[PDB]
Amino acid sequence: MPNLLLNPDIHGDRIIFVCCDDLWEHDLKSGSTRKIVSNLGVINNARFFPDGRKIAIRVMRGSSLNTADLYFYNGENGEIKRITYFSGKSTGRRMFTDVAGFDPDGNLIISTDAMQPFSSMTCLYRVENDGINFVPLNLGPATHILFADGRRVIGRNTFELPHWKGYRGGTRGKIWIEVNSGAFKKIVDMSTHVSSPVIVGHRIYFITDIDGFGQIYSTDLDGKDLRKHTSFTDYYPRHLNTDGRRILFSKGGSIYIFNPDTEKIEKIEIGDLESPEDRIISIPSKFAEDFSPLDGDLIAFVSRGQAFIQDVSGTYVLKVPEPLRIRYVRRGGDTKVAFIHGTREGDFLGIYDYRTGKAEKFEENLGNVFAMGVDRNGKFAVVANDRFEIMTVDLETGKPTVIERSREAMITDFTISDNSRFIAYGFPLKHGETDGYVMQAIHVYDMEGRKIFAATTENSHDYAPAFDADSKNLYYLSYRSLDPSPDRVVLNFSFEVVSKPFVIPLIPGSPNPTKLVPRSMTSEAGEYDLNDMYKRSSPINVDPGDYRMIIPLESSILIYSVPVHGEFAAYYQGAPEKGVLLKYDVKTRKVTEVKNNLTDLRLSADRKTVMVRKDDGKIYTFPLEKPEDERTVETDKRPLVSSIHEEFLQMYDEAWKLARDNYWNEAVAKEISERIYEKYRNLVPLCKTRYDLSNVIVEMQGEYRTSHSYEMGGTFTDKDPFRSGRIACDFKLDGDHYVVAKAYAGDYSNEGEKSPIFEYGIDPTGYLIEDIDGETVGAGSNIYRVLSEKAGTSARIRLSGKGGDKRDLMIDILDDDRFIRYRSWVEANRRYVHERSKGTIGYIHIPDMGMMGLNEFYRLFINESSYQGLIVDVRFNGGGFVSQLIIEKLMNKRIGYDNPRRGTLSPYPTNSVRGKIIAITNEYAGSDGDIFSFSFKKLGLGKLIGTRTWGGVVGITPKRRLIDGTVLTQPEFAFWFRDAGFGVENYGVDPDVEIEYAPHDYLSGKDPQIDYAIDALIEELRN
Amino acid sequence: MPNLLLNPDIHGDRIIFVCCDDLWEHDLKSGSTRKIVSNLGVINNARFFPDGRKIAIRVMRGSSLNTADLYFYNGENGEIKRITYFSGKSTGRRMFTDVAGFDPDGNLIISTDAMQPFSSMTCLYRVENDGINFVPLNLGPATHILFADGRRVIGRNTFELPHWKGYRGGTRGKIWIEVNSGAFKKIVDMSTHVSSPVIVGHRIYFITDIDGFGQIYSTDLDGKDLRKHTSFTDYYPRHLNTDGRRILFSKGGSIYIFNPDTEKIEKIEIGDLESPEDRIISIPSKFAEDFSPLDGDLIAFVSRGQAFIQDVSGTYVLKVPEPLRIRYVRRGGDTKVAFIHGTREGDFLGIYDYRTGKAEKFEENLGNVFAMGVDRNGKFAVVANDRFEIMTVDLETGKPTVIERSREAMITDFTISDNSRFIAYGFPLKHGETDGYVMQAIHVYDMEGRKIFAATTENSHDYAPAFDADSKNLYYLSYRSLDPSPDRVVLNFSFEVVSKPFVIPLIPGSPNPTKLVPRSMTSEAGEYDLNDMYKRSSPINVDPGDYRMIIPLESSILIYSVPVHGEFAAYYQGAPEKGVLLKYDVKTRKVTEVKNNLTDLRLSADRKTVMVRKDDGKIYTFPLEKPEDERTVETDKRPLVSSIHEEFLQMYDEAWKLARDNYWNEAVAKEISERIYEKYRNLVPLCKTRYDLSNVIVEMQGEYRTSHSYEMGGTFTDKDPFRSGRIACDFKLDGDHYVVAKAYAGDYSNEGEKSPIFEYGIDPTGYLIEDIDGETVGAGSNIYRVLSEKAGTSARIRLSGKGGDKRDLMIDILDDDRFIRYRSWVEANRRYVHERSKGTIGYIHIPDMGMMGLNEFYRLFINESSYQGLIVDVRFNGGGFVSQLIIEKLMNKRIGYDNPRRGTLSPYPTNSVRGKIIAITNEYAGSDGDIFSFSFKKLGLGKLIGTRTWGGVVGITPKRRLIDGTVLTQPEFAFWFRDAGFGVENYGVDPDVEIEYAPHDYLSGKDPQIDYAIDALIEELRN
Repeated sequence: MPNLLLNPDIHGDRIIFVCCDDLWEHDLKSGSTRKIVSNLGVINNARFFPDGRKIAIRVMRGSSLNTADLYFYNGENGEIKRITYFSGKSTGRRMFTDVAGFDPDGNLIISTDAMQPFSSMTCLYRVENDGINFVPLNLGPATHILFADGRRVIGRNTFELPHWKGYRGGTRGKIWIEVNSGAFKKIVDMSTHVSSPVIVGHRIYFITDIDGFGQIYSTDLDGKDLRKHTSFTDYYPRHLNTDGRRILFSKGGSIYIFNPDTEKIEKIEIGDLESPEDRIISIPSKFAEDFSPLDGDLIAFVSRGQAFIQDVSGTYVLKVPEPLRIRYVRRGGDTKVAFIHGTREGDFLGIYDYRTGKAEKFEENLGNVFAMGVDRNGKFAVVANDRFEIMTVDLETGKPTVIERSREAMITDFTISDNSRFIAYGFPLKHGETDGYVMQAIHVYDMEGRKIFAATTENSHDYAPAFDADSKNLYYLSYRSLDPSPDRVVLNFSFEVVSKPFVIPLIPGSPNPTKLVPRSMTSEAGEYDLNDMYKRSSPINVDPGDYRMIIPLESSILIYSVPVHGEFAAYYQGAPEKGVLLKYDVKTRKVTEVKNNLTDLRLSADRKTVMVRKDDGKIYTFPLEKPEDERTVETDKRPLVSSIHEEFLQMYDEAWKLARDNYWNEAVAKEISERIYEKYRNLVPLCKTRYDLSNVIVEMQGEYRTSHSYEMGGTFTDKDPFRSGRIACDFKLDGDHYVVAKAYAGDYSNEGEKSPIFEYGIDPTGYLIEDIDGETVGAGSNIYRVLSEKAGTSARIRLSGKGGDKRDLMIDILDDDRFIRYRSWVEANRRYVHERSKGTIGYIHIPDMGMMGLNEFYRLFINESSYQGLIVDVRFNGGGFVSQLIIEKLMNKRIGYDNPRRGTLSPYPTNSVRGKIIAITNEYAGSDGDIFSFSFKKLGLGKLIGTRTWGGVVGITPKRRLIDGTVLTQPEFAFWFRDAGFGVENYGVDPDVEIEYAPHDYLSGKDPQIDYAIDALIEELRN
Repeated sequence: MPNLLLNPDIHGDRIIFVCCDDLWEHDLKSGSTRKIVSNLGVINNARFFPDGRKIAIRVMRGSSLNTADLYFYNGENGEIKRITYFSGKSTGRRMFTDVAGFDPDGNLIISTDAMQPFSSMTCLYRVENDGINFVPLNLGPATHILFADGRRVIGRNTFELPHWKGYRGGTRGKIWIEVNSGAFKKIVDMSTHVSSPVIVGHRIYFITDIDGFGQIYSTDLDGKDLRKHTSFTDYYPRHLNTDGRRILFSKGGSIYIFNPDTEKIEKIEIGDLESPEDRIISIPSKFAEDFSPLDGDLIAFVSRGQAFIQDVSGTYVLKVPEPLRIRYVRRGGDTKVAFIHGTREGDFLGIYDYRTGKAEKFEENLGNVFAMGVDRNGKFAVVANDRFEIMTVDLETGKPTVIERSREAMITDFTISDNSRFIAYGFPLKHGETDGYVMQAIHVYDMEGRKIFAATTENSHDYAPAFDADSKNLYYLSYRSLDPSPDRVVLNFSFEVVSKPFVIPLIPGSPNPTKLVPRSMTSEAGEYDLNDMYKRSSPINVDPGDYRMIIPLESSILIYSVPVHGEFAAYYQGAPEKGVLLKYDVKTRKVTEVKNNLTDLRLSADRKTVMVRKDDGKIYTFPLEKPEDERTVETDKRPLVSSIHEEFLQMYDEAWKLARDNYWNEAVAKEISERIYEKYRNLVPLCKTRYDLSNVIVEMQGEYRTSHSYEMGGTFTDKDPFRSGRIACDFKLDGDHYVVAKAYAGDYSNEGEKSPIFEYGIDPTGYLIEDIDGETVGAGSNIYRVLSEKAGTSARIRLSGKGGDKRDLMIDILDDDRFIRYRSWVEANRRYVHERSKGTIGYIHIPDMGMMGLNEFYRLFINESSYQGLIVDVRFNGGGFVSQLIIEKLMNKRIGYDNPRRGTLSPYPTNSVRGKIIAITNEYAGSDGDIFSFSFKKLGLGKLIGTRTWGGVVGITPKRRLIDGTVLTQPEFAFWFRDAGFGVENYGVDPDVEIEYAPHDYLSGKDPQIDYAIDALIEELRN
């Protein structure tokens, strides 16, 4: 049982590498191997100091390794010590805040975006007094820094990119070198991405796949005389490191050595190192999914691929006797439950009787199932898959029978009447093949006659069908009640509350039950007739809102309502959507709130029990008769039991299957998938930690050589995330005291855009921080750490300014202050543009193409659009999908004005730019950022300035998580530009005028891109 | 910075030892050292298997290392694996469930009490299939097992005893050896304790301090030819281990080697090994103590020797600027607080102004302070110390001034009137010096006149004084309302509800305010006169109960009441006492409940705010006006910050100081303390973990060579305790199925005395366990582990018996089943005695002298006391303090009878034994068990059978915990027997008839002690 070895470093005969998230050292001389540091969290990088004594270590924390910081290790005494309390943000693809290199004097230089407004701005800092002080190198963003003959060698974006092999976009690793104690020149800028640079002798060695596969290459300190030193074909090599004589690297889970003076390469022998307990325990609620109420007040729920039948208290628990991957569980009868079992071949319907213990499992493959339901009479089930098919599966035999297939999207919204006769479901459709909107009409399938009827017209979005217990009327919801709501900031309107319920009587001549038409006055007593039933449709007198479900009951109707809310929290913090359960009394037509803070709701078969999930993440259950008597469903009384290796294989196969099933190009997916399966599967058995599996899975994802192949979430550690204490200030260790070097502030009147000290009426800039909470900080006391320990609370800070100016305030200590730095940056550039253009040019920045981008764009757009010129800076734009909505605004051509008796002119359109527009972009703007960039040029809105963009334009829409919560993405939607095809993918967008931002530009404190932008517009504004 | 090394083992040139709770291996040949296993919890023992490849490891879990289990380590692949799921109970002094040795075939033999009714019954088991099965050796309790020339060598109680040096009691380690494939003979039984036995060649080497200090000795396999091989004088040697050629051991934190063939000893060189981060973070609530309400709705609380002023939400927090050991914090004024700072020299009064930040700290030593209060006017404080003095400390200067000194106990119950003029306090007293009861009278000190008056008489217990806001009446409580409550089981009565409140008007001629005497009819308007004020005392018309506090308010009186409850939970589970806050309306005289589930209550200076702690451990605060508006006091918003080394030094000094201050003999304490301080202090800086400090502290505690020097609680790890799944059954691996070998049951009708399977109406004995919760158990499936993971819930168990007898039940899986085993044992012995004496002899067992012993004694006493003879088995009796109450019952001599018209004779006394009594005791009965034993003989109640007892009769009453929760105990009360002095200490009690229970007795399944007891009584019963 060998281990997966990676990320090595070397010094003489000693070699340190990572194994099982812990750091190991190996001695070539004796062949001995030992763990020198562990239990710190997941370690992904370790670097020997010059002397080969101390070791800088990067370690990640937070279940999803969402945070990271650096530690020092002194091999002499075996002392460990945290150096940075920045709590840097990191992701698998971008594992920022790391060791950058070492300076001549032996000092550690780190790369971090912790004090920057943008994550890609990983600026270089010289570490001092072990984290007491940080000195900026001002060389701009960089991943590696080397030193050759007194010359600084800069490596930009030179980290590894296993998730995207053959990458050739604008963010591809490049190398620069100093030529004149401040003058820099780019010396390595190949077609492909260059990573892990090192220097042996007077040559720079790096990795690249310019030839189709990862190999080691080198050039002189001028980028001339290229040479290929390896011919690997099994696994890409990674993480080059050296001591000055030999080069170390990992490959296929092993450590290799390359001697430049011999061009000889050899695998170091390590063998078995650690095999932890395979059987692990987990908290079921942590991975719980799908919670459903059963007869007898029992509960069923899925967690980590396992299923369980239990009482609400969680004292009596039964595990479903079925191997890994149960996706869904559903009431199938008195003591029976149907379930969906997933394997590598696909999804299958299964049944389990928890009273007798029997559990058959059909062999008919249903495809990739995303919805499942069983009729109240336990005769058949209804299933939806990714083939866009809706079908019934005979629970007796297993024979699936397709009812209908949509060609637009999945048919997951359906319901079965209580008499098991009809099936109502939302059927996605389009009027045209290239139509921008997908409509949805409700369809009804009659088991007798086996014919499909149209419950509703196809002009909008109809959903949430529900039959009344008697099976006489079909209720459902629609977004057909168009009525606009005004925007409070921008001249705009949208449909916020246009949801309303409707009903359809299954017997013609029968009226809408909620209309309360006297029975004596209605001559019903007809028979079922679903023909032209959409004509008999009728609404129910309920105020329009945003409804997600309607449950018709005897003398009332329950409705799930979602109040209008912003999308920022849900978009960047996974914040769940808060709903409330309403009750509509049919007789009094009065509405009332039955339960709030809801995030999900399920209803019993007999409509008597209600199961819900609230905003606190907990699951509750209450009788529909007495909602005041709810109980909390306990699931953690019993540990979840599993096998690391069984899960790892399962997860790898699923990741591999998703990558294949969702790749935008099917043909390509066929070859790529089959050609990489076994290769990466062979490494799975060597994995013992989640991080190990990640290394393997991401590498197999890179085989698609396409953008947007990510791995998010998941449980890699149980260590609490690193914390950082922030007050939006920059400290400088001057003498033996810290001085506020800078106090950040954007718009003083906005929320959260300045240092909390401003609230006391003083600008902290220039003051000395005497102490925090009675503890002296300074020369001998790391202010970053002290703040770290007060994050999230208020601490008494003692400040000293000009003269006897002494202050004693209770300061809020933030957990983060990125946004404050960001807005400060924006206002700075905005002030700068106004001053340099003498008040003739506006400025707007767009951070991403998501919700934040929409905020920032309008936040400044409403005040900067009426200058003679306008600069639209989209540098560092993280993408998303709203580029089209913004482009639309910038496309508005001003063609008129409004002349008032009093006041000033009003432009028409209101949302139009007044004059010339100029766009600024860089290699850090990508995806929707790529699309916006290409678009701006394509529509001729103005000139595009900067550097070629990222080049990743194949979008994603994940719809599955691994059994551990992990969310993998697959490039499923290839963007095609008219007159460019898919070309932007793996290339990016070239600016009309290329303006590099070299390292010497940063040293001079000048932004060449913005200056050119200003100068250019000024030149254009002379008419 | 060297580390503390301990508990080593050797095999060739490799040597494994423990450092920082982790396991290390060291190679003598290369001098290399490495950590081979970590993050498992605290490891205290590791043993090499025969081949020198696998390693058996004992690891502890639970914050207080309250649990333990064994693991295997395969150095070949580096595989780790849990072997036992017994979750054995352990304590520092008794670290049970360990490796016992290895058999010739290379099989591991363990010692454990996990399946026994008594913790001392650490029986020997041979491990099989890595924990799948355990085979009993039936050699009785044993710590070590060795093999010499096919002969089994047994070591009883041979573990180390660092907390009791020079121990010579009945439980001292002894060695036995086999002489005839079943016949055993005791061969090493010295005056002192023998530990860590090993065999090199044909000699047994062990440790002992027969000469005054720990040294290594050896004898031949007959116990003859004793030899001393070392002459240490610095630190006792410990943990002997060998490979057959050399002997390994630890001393003063270093590893040594002893070569028997040379008699040469040398320290192995290891040097620095690991120095973790000194600065640690802690959860404040985990170590919180003392919570007090301040002005402005602020809160003050002490935690881990630190103090803090915060708002109830815990968002605004101030740490008091004072070095380690703040014991108490109290409101001193608007924005001032008084505190008690403790150092090695003693306790000091200090003041801190949290508004200005100033914080003076007086230098006058107050002694060991146990109570502190400040007057409402911030002029002076009141303090109580262990010198039994009550005093006032001028908060302006610091000059303490003793008011009065008690010669019985501390004066910690006091109060100060609102006008700061009087001080009322409980004054402990005795009528005679040798009086068995300490009385308590309330005393009042008048600052003007400086005279002390008697508020109450000295005939009982008066407490909880409280002045009314106007300072006109003194309220207090008393246990003077004698009224008996009947016992439901035994003919007995006790005072349960005899607490009643009383008041005393400070102005003679003024009536009891709660009597509602019309003002017009009372001619008050007098002046203060405290003379003979105890004569004017008056009660308030409130039903008697168990009151702990009285708070007089304007038109009502608050009273804290504690419902009558059992003591078992509080005695063995630390369960807190539940109280309720009552309100007594002075006008209507009606009482009502204001708040329940309380465990503690504090009241504001202005009597407007109430702060409480509830049974959930959380702290709450509510206005006295609207108790429905309580808020939870949050304290964990901010991490607690400290330094390992500063705390370790602090804790060691405190432990050392307590050991000196509380030792029963002052003279002795003077010499012992000063002679050991530096010696053990030098090891503290080598400690990096709590377990490290424990090794050092306990060793310094052993220097007192007295019993009852323990170390309990504390936080050693953050690992969850080991769990064990029990169903009160013994499984046997027969073939590839487990069969219930034994199904335990005591009294089927009592609560918790049988296997939960019995509730289904079947005896599981003989059945086969097919599976548990769908999972097959047997040959390839450790049932202990499966159960382990279901503990605390119900699982479906499939059983198979005679023929097609198949059962499927939901069985409760217990977390423990010791009590069930215990009662089963007792009922077995009880049945046995009845059958062997032909129904002429009764039987009773006493497990301890605490609450459990009281239960068990009466549980059988009421049915076994009227036989011709009676056996009182007190074997394994854990001690406590109720021996005197039990001896009293056994002392009752029957001298009469009651003759009824109908029915049978009633004996007088009812609680008398009818005939001859016989006591049984062993070396596992100690302390109060020693006392009971000595007593039985001394009073001539009957003959005493068995083996000499433990020998620890110097009692404890701890009253301080270390800053981490640790509870240390000091032998403070030397028991003196008339005509024996303190002799029993470190010796025990010799039985009239010695009856060894040798290893071959256990092999024959016979209890020689009980048989002799029966036979003896039978012989005595022939008259």
